[PDB]
Amino acid sequence: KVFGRCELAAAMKRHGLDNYRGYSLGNWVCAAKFESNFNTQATNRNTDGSTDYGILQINSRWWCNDGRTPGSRNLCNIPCSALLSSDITASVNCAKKIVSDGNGMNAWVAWRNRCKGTDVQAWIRGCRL
Ligand SMILES: [N]
Ligand SMILES: [N]
Ligand SMILES: [Pt+2]
Ligand SMILES: [Pt+2]
Ligand SMILES: [Pt+2]
Repeated sequence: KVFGRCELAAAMKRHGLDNYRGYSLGNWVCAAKFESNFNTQATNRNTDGSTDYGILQINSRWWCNDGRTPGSRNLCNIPCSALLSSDITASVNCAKKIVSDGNGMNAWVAWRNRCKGTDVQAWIRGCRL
């Protein structure tokens, strides 16, 4: 599923991401835009052989099992394919564990490089949430 901007903001609000560990909804919408272009199906292979999955590009190195990432962990205890559903529940639940692990949203390279310290409120402008 390719979400619209306000459609995803509404879904992320429903699943408890608004102000989750102090990160406004605009931060999460910004992160999703630059990680996946709002596409639940997005996959990208990393240089270390791990792959990033779904709307928030959750990495097999630490968070999910994709059956082809040697010596990695599965800290969200999910198959990485669960992260590609039109339903964002698995991605949200796993993102809450990630953002809570001490590094906050710095885990998301696209957030650090394109969202951090910008006017993220612009990402929810006009949205009926
Ligand atoms: N949702
Ligand atoms: N969720
Ligand atoms: Pt839709
Ligand atoms: Pt939902
Ligand atoms: Pt939920």
